[PDB]
Amino acid sequence: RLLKEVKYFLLLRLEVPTTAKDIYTKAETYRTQIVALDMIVDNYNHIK
Amino acid sequence: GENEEIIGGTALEYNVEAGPSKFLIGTESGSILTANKKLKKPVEITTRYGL
Repeated sequence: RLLKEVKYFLLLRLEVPTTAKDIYTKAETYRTQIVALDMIVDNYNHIK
Repeated sequence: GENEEIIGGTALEYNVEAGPSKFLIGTESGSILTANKKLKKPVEITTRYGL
């Protein structure tokens, strides 16, 4: 919800959070890594 | 220009009489864009209804 919150603040401009930029730049990398991670995670479950 | 912000496509409209050329797309910011698909350049965003 924080990751989504940062994007809508940039859209309205007004103001922005302090040191939450670093979380939002990598944000995209987390959303590839979480999916990528998932991939394996699932397989483990249905493997167990 | 240079300012490129990615804004969520909230609504899409498509009709026979308009044809397979035009796709009328609404956004989160409030604007409405039009994407004419081409066999030439993979896609083009022609008109900007309410910039």
